Formats: sequence, C-alpha cells, structure tokens
Amino acid sequence: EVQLQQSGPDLVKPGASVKISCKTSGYTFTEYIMHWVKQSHGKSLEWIGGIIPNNGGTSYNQKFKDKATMTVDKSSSTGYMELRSLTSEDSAVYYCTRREVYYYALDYWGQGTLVTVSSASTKGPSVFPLAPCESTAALGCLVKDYFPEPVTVSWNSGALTSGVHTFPAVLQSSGLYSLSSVVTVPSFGTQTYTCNVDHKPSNTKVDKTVER
Amino acid sequence: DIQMTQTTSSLSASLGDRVTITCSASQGINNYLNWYQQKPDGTVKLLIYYTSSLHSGVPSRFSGSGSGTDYSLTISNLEPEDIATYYCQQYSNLPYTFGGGTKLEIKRTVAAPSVFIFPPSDEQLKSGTASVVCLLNNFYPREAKVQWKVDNALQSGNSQESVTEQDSKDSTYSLSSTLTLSKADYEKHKVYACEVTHQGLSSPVTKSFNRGEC
Repeated sequence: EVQLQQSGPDLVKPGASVKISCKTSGYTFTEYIMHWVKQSHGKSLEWIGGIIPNNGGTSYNQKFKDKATMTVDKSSSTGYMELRSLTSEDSAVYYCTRREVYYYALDYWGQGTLVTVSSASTKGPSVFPLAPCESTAALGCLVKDYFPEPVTVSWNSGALTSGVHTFPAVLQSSGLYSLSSVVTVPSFGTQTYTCNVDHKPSNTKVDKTVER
Repeated sequence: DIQMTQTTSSLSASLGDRVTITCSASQGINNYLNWYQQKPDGTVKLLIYYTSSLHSGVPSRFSGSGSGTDYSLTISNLEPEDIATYYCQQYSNLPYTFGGGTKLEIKRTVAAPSVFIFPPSDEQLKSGTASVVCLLNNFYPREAKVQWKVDNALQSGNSQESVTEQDSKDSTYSLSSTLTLSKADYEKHKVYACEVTHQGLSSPVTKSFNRGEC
C-alpha cells in the first residue's frame, strides 16, 4: 500500500513561518513527482506546485511563488514544503499528492494538515460527560473551550465506531471551539463507554469514562 | 490561467438515479481533465483520468465524458457511499486548476429523529457554565425545528446547533443543539426541555429533565 503521512495540525503567529512533512512509504520515491494543494475553509482546491525528486527540480503556481518552498530528503523518502510570512489567508488544509502516468493525474493524496494563523494562544479541551437522567440509549462527551481546531475523538480506544456521531466544531462568542461526540446503543449495561480526546496542538490527550 | 467552472455547486439526487456533474473550461483543454471525489472527512480519491478512464477499484457506475471546454461525470445509479464533493482538474497547461466543486445531497425516504437530552455534569458546573445538550439522531430530511423551553418559557438566543454530514450508509443526518447558561442561571430553573418538529413526526416530540432530580 502506497502511503503519505503529513505532519499534524499547526498554530502559527502572523509573520511566522512553518514547514510541513509528507513521509512516503510503499514505492520508489525518486520515480514519482509530488504536488501540493491548498484548500481554504469551505472552498476549492488550489495547486501550489510540484517537485521532481531525482534532481529536486521544482515548479510553482505563480500565486504561491513568494509563499511556498518545496524540498525532498531522498533518504527519509520525505517531501517538505515551507510556507513563509503567514497571514489569516494561509489558514487552510494543505495536501501532498503523488503524480502517476498512464496522462498526469494525482493518484494518491495525503490526509492533509490544518494550518491555523492566529495571534491567540493554544488552549486544551475540557472533556465533560453527557449521560441521561426507548429502544436505544445515547451517551457522549462535550469537548469544550479549545483552540485551535482540530480535536480527534474515539470511543473505547477505537474499538467502538458503530452508532458514533462526532459533530463539527462550532466557534463560540468567546473565540474558542466546542463540539460533542455521541454514541447510541440498544439497551448496554454490559460494556463501559470511554471517549478518548486528542488535541495535538496542545499535546492534550484525555480519556473520560461516562458513568452510564 | 485556465478557469474551471462547476456552475452547480449543490446537487440533490435519489438513490438509484442517474447523476450528472458538469465542468466547463475558459478555453479548450484537449481532454486533459481529471475528476476527484472528496469524502466529508477530507479524504481525496482520483476517480477518472483523461476525461474517460476509470482509476483502479472505482465502481463501473462512474463514467467521464466530453471534449474541448465541456466535461461531465455521470453516476449510472446512485449509492449511499457516493455522498461527497466532486472536483474537475485541468492539466492542459500550468498552473493546474480545479473546478469549484459539486456537493451531492442524497434524497432518501423520510426518517424522524430519535431525541435525547443531557443535563450538565457537576464537573462543568463547578467552573461556572452549564451546557444542556439535545440530540436528534439519524433523521431525513435536514429540516428540523428545535425549541428550548425552561420551566415552559420558550428560549431565544442562548443555543447553537451543529449537524453531521449525511451518513455514507443510511444517508441520514444527526444534529446537536446546545443551550449555554451561567451556573447561577442554570440553578434558577427546574425543567429543561427541547421540543422537536420534523416531517417524519406526526406531532412535536419533547424530551425534558428536572434539575435536582439529576
């Protein structure tokens, strides 16, 4: 299986820089060009540029030429891209992609990297249980007052996926994010329910067992 | 730069039906046109290259068509797992350019929500805020009225809503409504209730708890 793992999320001050990795398993690295794509919140894909690994010969979308630099450590089998002098308009998800021939197409995509540009401080989520006071029962966790996006939520360490709903984060008047994750179970009593919340931007990892 | 226009950015369609997504280029691109599917979780997948060729492991009900400036992606008959945004991409010249996207809404039969209410935890209250959560699970369509009533007084301006993307298996939504109060306001009232109105309910469903019965 061809894979591209990207560095995790990123809070960044206006004016600052940031580098992003794309570690690349499962094929001959030097045999495939690598492209980078930006997607702004609720928006379309923009091509940033491509890079030949063999010789490091790059190729930029003129829109990004004074914003992005691409590079490749050929031993690490790892592509990089630095975005420099950042503003709120560089707030986006960035993807790395490998090109294939049959006829250029982007045939494998990384999972993306959420970069947020703000002068506001990191803040870890508080994690509160959601427990009730007719065929199913529901419980959940409230993941409150965190910055920036994103949080990951799993149940019983990835072993409960069915009936699970993790809502999209809402920005509160306070300027911090909040969401709930819920799971339904037909009536349960047998098993226990633990949410596992990971906020990479603050190295917060929190398990909350919901007393049923 | 070659502009790719996907004029229809929001498209509804029924399970089993034919779906057509269209892309036009500002000038001819000689069939150098790819199609991507973005799932709601952000995962991107190449579907079709060079106008018409299916990628490995892509269902035979996807096909690509067109030439010059005008291209289409057709889903022969629509499955639930096709919920996604579809993007075209020209590689006729640099810089590579992308359509604005077409998001698929899937029409299915009406399903009413099942409704749940959660009081605030003591662990939250000790910090001065009370969040009261109302959940509407696995409903269709999207349109839902959620009213909060505190001791039977209709609430305004103190709640925020959030909705999942359509489920890839049953094409339903789930929604949360959160009522936020100060601890001090939370404690002036007994009965917390959310009342739900939806096409699949013959009359509104109310879920409630008494503060200090829990």
